[PDB]
Amino acid sequence: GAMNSSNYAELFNNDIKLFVDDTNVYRVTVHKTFEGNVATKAINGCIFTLNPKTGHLFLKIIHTSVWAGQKRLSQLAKWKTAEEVSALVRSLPKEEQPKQIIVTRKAMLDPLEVHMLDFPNIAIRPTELRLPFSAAMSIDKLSDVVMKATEPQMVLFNIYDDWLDRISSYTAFSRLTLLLRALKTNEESAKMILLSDPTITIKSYHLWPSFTDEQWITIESQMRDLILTEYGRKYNV
Amino acid sequence: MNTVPFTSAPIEVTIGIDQYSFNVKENQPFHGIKDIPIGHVHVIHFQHADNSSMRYGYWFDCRMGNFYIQYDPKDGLYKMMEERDGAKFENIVHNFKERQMMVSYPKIDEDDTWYNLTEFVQMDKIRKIVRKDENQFSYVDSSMTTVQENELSDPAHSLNYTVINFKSREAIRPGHEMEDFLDKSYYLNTVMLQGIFKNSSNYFGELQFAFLNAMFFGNYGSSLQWHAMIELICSSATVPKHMLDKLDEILYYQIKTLPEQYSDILLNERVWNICLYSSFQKNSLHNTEKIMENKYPELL
Ligand SMILES: CSc1ncccc1C(=O)N1CCCC1
Ligand SMILES: CSc1ncccc1C(=O)N1CCCC1
Repeated sequence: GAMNSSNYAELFNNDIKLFVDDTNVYRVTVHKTFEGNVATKAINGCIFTLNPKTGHLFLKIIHTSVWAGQKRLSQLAKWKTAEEVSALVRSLPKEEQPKQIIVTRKAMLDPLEVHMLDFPNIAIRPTELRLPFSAAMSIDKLSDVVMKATEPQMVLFNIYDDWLDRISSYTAFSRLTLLLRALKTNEESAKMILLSDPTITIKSYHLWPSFTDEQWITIESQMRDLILTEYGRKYNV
Repeated sequence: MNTVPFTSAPIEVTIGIDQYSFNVKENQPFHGIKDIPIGHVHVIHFQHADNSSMRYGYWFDCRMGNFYIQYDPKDGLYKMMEERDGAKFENIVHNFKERQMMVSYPKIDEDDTWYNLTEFVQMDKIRKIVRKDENQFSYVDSSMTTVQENELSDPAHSLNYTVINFKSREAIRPGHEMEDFLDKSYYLNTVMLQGIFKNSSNYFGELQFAFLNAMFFGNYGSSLQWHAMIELICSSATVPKHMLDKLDEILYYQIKTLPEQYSDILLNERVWNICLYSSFQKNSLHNTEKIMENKYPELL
């Protein structure tokens, strides 16, 4: 059924699964019109579809043209997400198709269930975890490819870089969620932490800097401090 | 006017005939029900006094044969039987009427309630939902499960209602997923009406039969089917005007007849609030919405 803290380790077993986050599919800026009314202008978005065991990220870029002439866009966005995830599953060989798809928001259950009726053996699951995947657009190379897109496009990344050569997928997911939680709570500071040392660079084929094991410990501690810091600033603690 | 004689009443039982009911005491001189209106299906139903578990009954149409009730002390229930000897039957009834051993179907002349509850219900369609082809009447009880309930266990004893699943490949056209899920008109009009039921009368007949089973036998599966058929219409943006007007009348009389004190075991809060207040047809069921709001405003 639902994915929570009791069954957290199931994410890293050998049953293929994907997380789907739709919080960046339909993105707008709100502005005033010449007549003093309010209107929205859509900007490019993305579906965040992640294998938490391997780090494989299927980033489907949602170009603003898909909204043209459509109504009820927040509702359409959930069905467009489900359509694209179903299309991705069908494009994969049988032995690469997921056994489970975990949606980060419960409003995705029915749209994805309906689009996946042809796959009765794939379980569609919600989660009780509050995952920080909305902050994926705070990763500079991901935000860049989304904003530059002139047409629908799928881009493939490994969101763990080469971490799995040295750590397990449990630890890698934990690092990822800590980095994203920090970028979500204070993006400026988080990015300051990650780039304050010009001698540590981001390889052209990576998303995050090339920290040593010891440097990741320092980074991870600085990120917890930031999260705790912001928690205190927020709540006056 | 037709008659269903009883051989005897050896166990204390509450007997229903359509929307009426009366108590018969153990070994009371009861020998049946007379003056049953011709032209309608009817249901005669039972709840034993010593075990209100297993309420059960029989759907029948006196035009299709001569039927009587006889208690079976081995299987412990009142059974419907057909008498093939016409002159034997007429002679039996006449003696029981002369001795005034029968209750009279107590129909008030102003009253169209039973017609309005069974307008589209036909014996031939009942007998396809309830499969027991050697009899002209159909047994139903509180525990019988629907085909849908069994997919999700004895098939000879099932209620074969038409399966209605909103998240099923039958309900959803490849490539129209959002369209078909949010507006169920394709499923209602093409799949169900044109395809399975053939016409709205047959659809309403199954809807009305499901309600009556749910209310008279406390059959949960029948209650699920009834709600499912309502929701399918209310959740369709394109419904013929005559179907909406007839549905409003059908539901009005069903809600009017429901025992006030069973609205907790016979009415689904989600379906009714959705149907009356959120659905495409939220404004098309004026009679049903008014009686619901005045009779069961808690549920809403
Ligand atoms: C009409 S459903 C019914 N009626 C009488 C006795 C029991 C039930 C039953 O199984 N129920 C399950 C949920 C609501 C009631
Ligand atoms: C006629 S609805 C019905 N009938 C029998 C067993 C379950 C249901 C039911 O409520 N369902 C909800 C989704 C699909 C099944």
